Amino acid sequence: VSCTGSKDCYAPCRKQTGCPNAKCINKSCKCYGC
Repeated sequence: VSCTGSKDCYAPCRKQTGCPNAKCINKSCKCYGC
């Protein structure tokens, strides 16, 4: 699920669980919360 930035990863982050902040890779997104 290739993303671009944290802000990009915020939408899936949220959708999934709702992490405080997120980390992103141009391969996939990374959540915290979860």
